[PDB]
Amino acid sequence: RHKILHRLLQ
Amino acid sequence: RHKILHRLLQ
Amino acid sequence: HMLSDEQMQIINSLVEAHHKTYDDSYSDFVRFRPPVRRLSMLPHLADLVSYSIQKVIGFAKMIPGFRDLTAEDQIALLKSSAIEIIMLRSNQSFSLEDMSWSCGGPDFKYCINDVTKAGHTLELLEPLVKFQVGLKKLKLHEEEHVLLMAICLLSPDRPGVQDHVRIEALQDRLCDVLQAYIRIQHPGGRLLYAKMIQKLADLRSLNEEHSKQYRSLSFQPEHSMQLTPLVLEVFGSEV
Amino acid sequence: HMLSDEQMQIINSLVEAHHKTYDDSYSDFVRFRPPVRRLSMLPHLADLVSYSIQKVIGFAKMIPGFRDLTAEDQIALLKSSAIEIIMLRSNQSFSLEDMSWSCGGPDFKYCINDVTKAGHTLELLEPLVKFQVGLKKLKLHEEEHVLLMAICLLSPDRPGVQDHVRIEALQDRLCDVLQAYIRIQHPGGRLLYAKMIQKLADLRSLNEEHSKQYRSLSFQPEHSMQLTPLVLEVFGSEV
Ligand SMILES: C=C1CC[C@H](O)C/C1=C/C=C1\CCC[C@@]2(C)[C@H]1CC[C@@H]2[C@@](C)(O)CCCC(C)C
Ligand SMILES: C=C1CC[C@H](O)C/C1=C/C=C1\CCC[C@@]2(C)[C@H]1CC[C@@H]2[C@@](C)(O)CCCC(C)C
Repeated sequence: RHKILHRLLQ
Repeated sequence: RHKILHRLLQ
Repeated sequence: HMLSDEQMQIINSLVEAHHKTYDDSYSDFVRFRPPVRRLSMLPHLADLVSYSIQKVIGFAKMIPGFRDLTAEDQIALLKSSAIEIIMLRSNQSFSLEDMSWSCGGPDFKYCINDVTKAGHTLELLEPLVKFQVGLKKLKLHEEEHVLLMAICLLSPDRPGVQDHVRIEALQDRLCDVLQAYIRIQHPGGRLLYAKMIQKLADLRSLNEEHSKQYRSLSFQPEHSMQLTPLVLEVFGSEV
Repeated sequence: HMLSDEQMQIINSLVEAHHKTYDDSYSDFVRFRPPVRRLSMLPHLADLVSYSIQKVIGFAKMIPGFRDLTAEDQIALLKSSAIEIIMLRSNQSFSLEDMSWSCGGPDFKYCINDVTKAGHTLELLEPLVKFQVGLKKLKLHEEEHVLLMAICLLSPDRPGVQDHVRIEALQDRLCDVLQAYIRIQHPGGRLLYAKMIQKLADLRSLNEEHSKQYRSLSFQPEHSMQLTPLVLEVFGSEV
């Protein structure tokens, strides 16, 4: 999923 | 899943 | 009329449960991520909600018949009622003078503005403040306040509830002790039970509006990452 | 020997990236759940680790060629190296005098004892302190320190890495600028590059021990609920 990581990576 | 809830409910 | 030993022991267990789970000193509030006065109040209020959820679980476990229910029913009732119990129990810190929740020092004084700084709009904050005002004006005895929380939690009309029959029998027994308490122990409370039942309908509408607004913040990872694991689990859509 | 404009611009981008992501003032530490001196230090250190992960993501995004990689490779490298970069970057606050990490006031002075109060044992804390001491004794220039972090993050030998070839080409180019920097800019550093490469092997062993100990706390919901959503996601076993 990695929703936060995906968001923080733009 | 509710791992925390299951734990807090004993 | 007079209330039975069975009804009296239900009251005794509920106020004892509430005294064990509601810290009038608010001494743990210093342990939360500090208040900041975008979404500057979100870390502090997420910590406050997370702490309150634990207290609601603790209260629920002391309600007669709650622990006897299935783990699935216990989780369904808490996932659905959690925010309504938090709004009910928050009424103890609510001040009619400041139109804010006061929890010790001025650091833990939460006004309507601080709550907008956690992502909430006036579509929720206006009915919520109006709810707190009317609840406070009811001048509920501690016995009535704790019975209302227990009736709210043990509502059978919640999604995920399997043993509707058992849960409704527990809620009906709780409503009977409330009606009998108001009748024999609350002077001039002939209209109070009906007013309390209306507050439960108001809570449902507040839960609806809160779920909409929570969905708005949980869908933004930069905001959802500021919540706690317990808030995510309890306000989550998992079944 | 002399280093090229291409190698010089790699250095310039890396120290600029580190200056943007490492706040020498430690001014945000006041926003974390306060330190408490079971597992009394866990909320504060979970907040500190969560904040550090965001800073590592920020640094990684400024590494030439990192943003160009696939989102899956970017996530694999960060999920695997995150704790090693945190241990490396923590060396800036480490004091040989106190054998502790000092971050402004005495509230943000973390000794070996505070870390045991977050669930860690001496099986991790003994090699970690011994690592910090030897890293500090290397007296690395800021240029070497930032190159080491970038080499650590861009390691191709990590689980989940798909484009091994591309990642190894980026890491080899980074090792070449480090060897050339030490040779022409670090006086009496003929043995330094080899000592720095050994520190990367020590980091792998520390990551192993940290993963074991993290597994011990993540499997206890009463402890895992104290972590942050970002810590759970990054140190999680999801692929
Ligand atoms: C939780 C307690 C009980 C103990 C004390 O009486 C203090 C108190 C206050 C509750 C408040 C004042 C701040 C905003 C809240 C807590 C609101 C009750 C609900 C509301 C909320 C709608 O904004 C929830 C925020 C949810 C976010 C963080 C996802
Ligand atoms: C993260 C930074 C960078 C900025 C500053 O220099 C301060 C600093 C300190 C790092 C420390 C001191 C406390 C314990 C830690 C942070 C350790 C580095 C790793 C270690 C750890 C192993 O205990 C992680 C804890 C993981 C838990 C919370 C799951």
